[PDB]
Amino acid sequence: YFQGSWKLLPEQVRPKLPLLKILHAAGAQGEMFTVKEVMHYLGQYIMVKQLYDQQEQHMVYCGGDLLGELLGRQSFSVKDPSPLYDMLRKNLVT
Ligand SMILES: [Mg+2]
Ligand SMILES: [Mg+2]
Repeated sequence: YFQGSWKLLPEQVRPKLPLLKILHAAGAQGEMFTVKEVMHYLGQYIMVKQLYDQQEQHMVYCGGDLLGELLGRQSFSVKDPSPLYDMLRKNLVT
């Protein structure tokens, strides 16, 4: 089930503004986060916006959500998370 599998994902930083707005939408406050915190609020955002497939809860259908605009994706799988990590490398600054 979604948060269970989300928690299994592999990977202090100031998110760029498009990502920051997504994190604030998920209940995050301020601008300075650990990667652990960033991943946690991304999961919370995905859960409150119900972007995951009820049937296939590793699939996130993020298209025509600002998260899909940010990722440049219609979708990603938590089983093949490379596109999320591509966006995180572009959108977290030390
Ligand atoms: Mg702060
Ligand atoms: Mg979590």
